[PDB]
Amino acid sequence: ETFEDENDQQMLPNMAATWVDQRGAWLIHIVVIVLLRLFYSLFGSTPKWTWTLTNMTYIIGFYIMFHLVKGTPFDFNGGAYDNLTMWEQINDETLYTPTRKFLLIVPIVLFLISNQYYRNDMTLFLSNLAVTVLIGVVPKLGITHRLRI
Amino acid sequence: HKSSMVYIPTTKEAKRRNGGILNTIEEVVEKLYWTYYIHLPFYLMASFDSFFLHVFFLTIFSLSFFGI
Amino acid sequence: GHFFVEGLLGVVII
Amino acid sequence: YTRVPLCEPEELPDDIQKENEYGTLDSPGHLYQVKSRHGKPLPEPVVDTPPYYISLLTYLNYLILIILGHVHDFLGMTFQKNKHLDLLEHDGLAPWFSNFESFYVRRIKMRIDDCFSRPTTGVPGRFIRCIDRISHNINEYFTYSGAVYPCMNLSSYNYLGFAQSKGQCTDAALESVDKYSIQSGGPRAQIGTTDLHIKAEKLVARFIGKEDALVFSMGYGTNANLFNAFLDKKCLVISDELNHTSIRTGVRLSGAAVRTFKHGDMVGLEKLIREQIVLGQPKTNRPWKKILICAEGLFSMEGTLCNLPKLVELKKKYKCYLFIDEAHSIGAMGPTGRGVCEIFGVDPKDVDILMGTFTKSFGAAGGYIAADQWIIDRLRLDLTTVSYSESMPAPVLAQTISSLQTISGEICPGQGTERLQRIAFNSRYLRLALQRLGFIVYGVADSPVIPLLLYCPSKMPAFSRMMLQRRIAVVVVAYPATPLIESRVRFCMSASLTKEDIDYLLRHVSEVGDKLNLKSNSGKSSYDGKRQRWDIEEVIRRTPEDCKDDKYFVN
Amino acid sequence: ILLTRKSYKPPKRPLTEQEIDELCDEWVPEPLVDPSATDEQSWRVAKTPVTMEMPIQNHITITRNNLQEKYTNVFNLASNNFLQLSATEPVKEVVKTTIKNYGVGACGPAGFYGNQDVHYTLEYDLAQFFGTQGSVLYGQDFCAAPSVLPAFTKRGDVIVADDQVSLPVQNALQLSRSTVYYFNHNDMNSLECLLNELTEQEKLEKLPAIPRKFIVTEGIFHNSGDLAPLPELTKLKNKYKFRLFVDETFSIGVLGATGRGLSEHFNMDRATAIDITVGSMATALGSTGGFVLGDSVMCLHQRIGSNAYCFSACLPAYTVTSVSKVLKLMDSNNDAVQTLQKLSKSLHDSFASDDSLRSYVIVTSSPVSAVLHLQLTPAYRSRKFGYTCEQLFETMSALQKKSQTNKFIEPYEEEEKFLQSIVDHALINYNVLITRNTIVLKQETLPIVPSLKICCNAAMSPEELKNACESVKQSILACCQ
Repeated sequence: ETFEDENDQQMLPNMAATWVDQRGAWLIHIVVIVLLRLFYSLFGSTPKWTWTLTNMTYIIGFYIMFHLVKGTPFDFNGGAYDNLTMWEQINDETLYTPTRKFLLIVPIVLFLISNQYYRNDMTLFLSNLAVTVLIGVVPKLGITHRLRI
Repeated sequence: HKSSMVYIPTTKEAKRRNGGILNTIEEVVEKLYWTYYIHLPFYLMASFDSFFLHVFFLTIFSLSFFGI
Repeated sequence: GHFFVEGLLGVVII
Repeated sequence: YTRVPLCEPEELPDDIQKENEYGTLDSPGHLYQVKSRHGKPLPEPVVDTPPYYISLLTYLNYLILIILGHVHDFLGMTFQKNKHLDLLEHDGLAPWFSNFESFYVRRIKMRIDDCFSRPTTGVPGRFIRCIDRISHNINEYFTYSGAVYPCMNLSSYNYLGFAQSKGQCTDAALESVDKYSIQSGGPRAQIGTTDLHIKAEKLVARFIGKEDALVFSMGYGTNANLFNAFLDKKCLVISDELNHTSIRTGVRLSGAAVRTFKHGDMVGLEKLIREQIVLGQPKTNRPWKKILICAEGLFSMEGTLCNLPKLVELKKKYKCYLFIDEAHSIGAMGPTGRGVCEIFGVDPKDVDILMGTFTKSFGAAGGYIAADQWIIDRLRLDLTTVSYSESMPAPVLAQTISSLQTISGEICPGQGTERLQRIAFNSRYLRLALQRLGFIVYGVADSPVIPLLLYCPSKMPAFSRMMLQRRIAVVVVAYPATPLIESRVRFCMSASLTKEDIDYLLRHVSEVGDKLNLKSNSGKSSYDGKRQRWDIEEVIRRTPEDCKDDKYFVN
Repeated sequence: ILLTRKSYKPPKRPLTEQEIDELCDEWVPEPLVDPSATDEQSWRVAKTPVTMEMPIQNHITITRNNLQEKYTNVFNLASNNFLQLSATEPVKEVVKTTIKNYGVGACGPAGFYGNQDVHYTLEYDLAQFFGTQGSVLYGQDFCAAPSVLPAFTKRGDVIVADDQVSLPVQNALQLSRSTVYYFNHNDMNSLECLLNELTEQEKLEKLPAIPRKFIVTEGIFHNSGDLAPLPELTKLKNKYKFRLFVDETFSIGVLGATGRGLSEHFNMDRATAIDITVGSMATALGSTGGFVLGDSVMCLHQRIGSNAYCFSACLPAYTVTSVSKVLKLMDSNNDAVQTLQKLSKSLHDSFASDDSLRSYVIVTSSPVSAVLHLQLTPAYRSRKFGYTCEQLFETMSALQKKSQTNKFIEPYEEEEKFLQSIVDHALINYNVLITRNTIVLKQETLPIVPSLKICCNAAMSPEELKNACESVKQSILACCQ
């Protein structure tokens, strides 16, 4: 952006993209995962269905939270971020920081753990790998930054 | 140096003015209810969402107990 | 094809 | 009946009124005299934290609330648009405001709205009188009866207890009303100046320790229109991350560049200064035409102080400039109340510009700025509010002058030291008692601002409503103003509160915080190392004398 | 892989400690302020009147230049208090009672506490008197517009502003961060063409959601002093689906059979003619503060998200109680307003139909304004100082664009000193004090020239005002020749 827009952005810490570095901001992503396992198990189905449901819902929720909405949910200066998602605002646009690394690693380990159960079905295995790769890591790369289709 | 302020006594004082173990059981029930109520965002939901979430948690506990 | 996928995932995670 | 009723005063005797507005002292052992620090830098702050499950539960609650709010917004805006006309277009006219940038206000701030903006009446002194409200349809609209009940005051800025109606200051204000007027002519540069403005400027300049000063009719306006006079797009401003909003608006209006540093980190400040001197202006790398450092004497959300000696050192070394904002510091802190320069024994000459307000500790309105003589003359030539905005009235000036003279010791010589020692004792007593009972309390040792952390979004309305039930008035601050994971209540101690009142408050607070599960203090906030969970009576009996020793306070 | 590279250059080795230290010691900053031009400009400071132990009223006692001069029984023609209703005994009694029953300070921002019942009563009285739904109060009038206007606009919105608006409105436009266009000062044709072009372009673009659009003008202009055409403005904004913002500081209490403003002057309904109104409690009402009039949605949003409202202390109680009493006293009988009108008409007629003063000075104010303005007939200014308006505007705009620390200009100050010499002559020889339009031209962003200023209020006997007019005419004639 131009000089005035950058000054407005830099004049105040972004309250909508700063909590991710605070205390407990890492263990929460692991804790929300253990609850999905105990809930989909409470549904009472076969292990593979529970695991695939867990993985799918986590990935979809993470995407709809960090990638779909643009801007700040309140007034910043004149908005100053009217066309940036929450993921792009992490660490004032600095890529491959420890936080970004952790949020990249999480889905891969999720798939590694879940694979052992639904591995014997081709359709579930293909769907899970497709959704993981295409709705996880891909928007989080450094090449898709500020890329609108 | 009396002022125009009305003081309110601590609940301890109220009980002392108003004087076995069944009341202790009831108050520990109240205590547990207070913990459960304050550590979840019930004060910020009108009535419908709160009622729905209560049913939700109750169902979770019922199903967990039935399974185990 | 399973262990191949897992090994590729380990490589990319590193 | 849906309108706020205009209440009526009371004809009760004058002694009762004087006791209502300023509680008379009981014992001479309840005062404390604070000593300077002789330039010793402040040890790094020891912030305390709760256990992990508390943070996890807070995250869970906030995750639930966002989901429910967005779902409700979508359903309402897709289905029931008949009753949502204020959020939709009409006859080719966009609505006043969109429904996304107002999400947090409606969806989370509306359900607890009764905890904010409570109507009052009468003097905001020791006991404040509140108007009762009945909330309809959660918090949509209120209805008002005629009842009014007093509450103990812990919310308003009354540090020295000058908010009265029977002192000498009110007599001076009445005399000023008789003599001059309540009306001003125009801007200070056209017809607005009187001799009272000159007297006030001279008195403020003498009090602070500088050469000249100007007085404006609003502190916010002062900060907003200051920086516009001596900054351009080629200068740079380095400001702390916790500054006030008026400073931010004043910087934004000029066009200068802005960079911020962590709160209380000085190595980061030095590194940033060196890197920004090396780099130069963005896109061109030319030298920075100017560099200015902005800080605050006491941050009124943490209770912490600014490391003034280190700032002056860096200022001297790297040829920068210093701007200090003493709104919560002036009048209320120091051995004699001169601010942070007095506290740190720093000569008030190495600080280029000082400004503050008369609202917080002097019971008046307005603001001031103090600097060297050539700077003052240049600014008086170049400032905008001097030429375009109104002057201040006479009663406000009379109140400010009387308060300044009283604190300085020129009239009624006994009162100023009594007030300063009373507030200094009260702050230490409350901080030590709260830390011994088992809470988490910020601030250093004498700040009259005493934050108390809550950490859970549903413990704010509960705390506020129970304390209102017991007749105590408190203030709660949410996420937009304080870090998401840290919501808190903020006490504002005054010099008009007696130790009996503090005991009354301590008992009720202990009982409420035990019922709400708030005593989550660690052992990292005690002089020994072992966590404390003392009993109420033992702490009440053993704190008053122990609070005078600079040994139990970690900060 | 080898054949698909980018042909870069090896990265330069970075600097180190001693290099940085010597570079930092090599850097030199300029001073905070520029002390070069201070001494040849301090006549402004040295020539400011200072009343002594007296209310600012019709006859005062002023001293200048650190008590090195003195004058007595000076006739005042530079005060902004037009109605002088704030000096009567009932308002004094109300102020005394309020100060005795309350404090003098509010001690707190409007968000938490320190919003008494008197504030609500004043808000209700203002909303009922001026005819709108609700209103809010502000700490000072200079900070009202620069906070309300940015709250309702952002990047992507369109503002159409008049050609010569005052400084608060310029700050609001600069700080709102939207697109701004300027029409040509009551030239309805330029406004219509601009609106037409904007709406056509809008249609062609096919935006998903339409943006917010405002028209910014003033009731009676601060610098110029001329009334603005309301019926055409409301007609055009109705036709083109725009909102109307009117900053009427100098008209409320001056215009109308009962002094309710511009709408009453043009016989309309304020609720359907104007959307946002910014007023001032410090010119015609004899108090301090400002306010904003509108409907319920706007007022609620302002309380939620206007910076100067939610981050500043509430204004004291005696001010609001006095304003309420003044509003009732105006609601009773006009009298005051009626007189104000007659005096202003006489003043403008006396300075407008003059054959003598028709080669050097020109009157800019309209007959309904209570402040009379004068300028120097650009032919005479060019002959005596050798510059025109456009050259001054371009010079200072170029100075601002490149941001030179010293923005000095000689012919401009020569003209200022000439006007101040006229003022000095009039005061010293006739004991009649007029003023000069006080501006800081290095802050302005719109074309402006120095001028004079004559103000009349509702407490002047016509004969004394006529004598003062004659004395000012003699002084300007003597100095101009």
